[PDB]
Amino acid sequence: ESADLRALAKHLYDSYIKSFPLTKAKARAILTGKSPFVIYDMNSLMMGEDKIKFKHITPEVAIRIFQGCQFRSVEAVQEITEYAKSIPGFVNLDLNDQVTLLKYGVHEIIYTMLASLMNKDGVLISEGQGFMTREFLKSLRKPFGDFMEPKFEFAVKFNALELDDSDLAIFIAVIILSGDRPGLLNVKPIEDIQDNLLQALELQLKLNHPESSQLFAKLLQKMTDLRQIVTEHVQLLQVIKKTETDMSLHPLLQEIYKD
Amino acid sequence: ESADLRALAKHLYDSYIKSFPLTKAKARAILTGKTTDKSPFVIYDMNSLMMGEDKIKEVAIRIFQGCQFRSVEAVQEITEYAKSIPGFVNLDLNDQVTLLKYGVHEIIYTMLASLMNKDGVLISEGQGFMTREFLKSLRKPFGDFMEPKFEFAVKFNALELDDSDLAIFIAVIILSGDRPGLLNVKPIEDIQDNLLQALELQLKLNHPESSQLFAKLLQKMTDLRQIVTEHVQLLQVIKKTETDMSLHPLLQEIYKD
Repeated sequence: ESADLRALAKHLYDSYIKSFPLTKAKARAILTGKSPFVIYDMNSLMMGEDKIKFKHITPEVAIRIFQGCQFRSVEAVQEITEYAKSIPGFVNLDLNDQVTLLKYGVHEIIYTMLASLMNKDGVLISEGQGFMTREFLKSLRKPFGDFMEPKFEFAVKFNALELDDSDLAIFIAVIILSGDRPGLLNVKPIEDIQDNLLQALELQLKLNHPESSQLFAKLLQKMTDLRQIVTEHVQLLQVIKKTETDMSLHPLLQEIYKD
Repeated sequence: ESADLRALAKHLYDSYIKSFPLTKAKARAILTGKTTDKSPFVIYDMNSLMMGEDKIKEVAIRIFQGCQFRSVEAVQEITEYAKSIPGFVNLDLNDQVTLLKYGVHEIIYTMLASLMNKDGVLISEGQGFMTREFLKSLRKPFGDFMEPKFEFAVKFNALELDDSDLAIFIAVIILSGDRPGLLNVKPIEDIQDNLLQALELQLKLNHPESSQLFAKLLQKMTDLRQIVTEHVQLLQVIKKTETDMSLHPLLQEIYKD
């Protein structure tokens, strides 16, 4: 029923508004038209640490930036976890499956929502008070210099689809309820829910983007690009964790950012 | 107009039959035990392999080079099919070559699923059947060659696509505007968008109770890309450790990254 699909869409939208403080609408306002403090080079970074109250700085710069990304990532996990619970049927799932879905889903969602905070020039940080430039991020040591660059490449393509929060809310739900995650015990109710969400996304896009032919298909294809980015991120993150990170980190901190 | 999309589906299915001698329909009739087709000789060990080599036509290398010869033939078929996709031959030639370069492997493993069950794979135009176990037991490098293809095939075959569906899906894959080094993405994307429309409708008409088959089919792209990457990096091993082994020019040129 159309009405029920529209109902699901509104429920998801409202839940997303509650779960995610910095929405695409808000991000887009900051980027185009207070105003963000820009970090373009070394001197601006250090000044940025004075002006902005970073929560991650624990008395090299490349590591400090990376830890900042880790801090935010861990915050995002909790926002996503809360959003998941609002999705009709999620909480009724086997508890191991819930964990499994979030375990493998959060990375894809992080980069989807990061795209909201990005343009081709840089990324909003610290609740949109900051803006770290893309160029500045590129010009870091060989490990960390290629960290965020494939996220920007993804974001530029993704943002060209010009989705809104109401679209993204349904898209994110679809990602979470993916029946193909390893270790799942009961795929039936997972795919039944995703079916329902996919139907709602379809209608949402048709109503919200009537001129954009096969936006649905295009959005589904981007999910493939997300999984590609995530596999590439993870393998890079193994080098980092093993090589340079666990050398400079406190044991407890390693536990928090164990991933 | 959905009538235009049906005509397109008809066109593509027709070109697929003409381009690909061994369809899924034929493959299934062989694998099931249907009387439209005949039974295959089964290779499950060194002995059967050797006996099979008599009837049908280092063991691990000889198998590998046979599979590579078949990949060459597949590339030829896929190239012929691509030319039939409306708009394709009108693209910049460099783009044509780039689309085939990255497209063929995703297609090869897609259509290889048609020849597979959980137990093994048809070979030599359906005359043979090589077991999964046998393939998995080969010398260390060549052992985990085919395993990921089977794992993909098991899940991909769960969709229960027929050839008509595959024809359009294969077309979608070729016309990917996200391939590295494309000169004109917009013309490619416009073709793919019409193909996607045609696929959508095809799956709704042909599989009317299979809910969100369209969305599920597109999600299988992830699995496809993974197979490719594993295969590529497996071939690098063979190049370093087996400097005696030749590689067909067509395949070299595809693998060139």
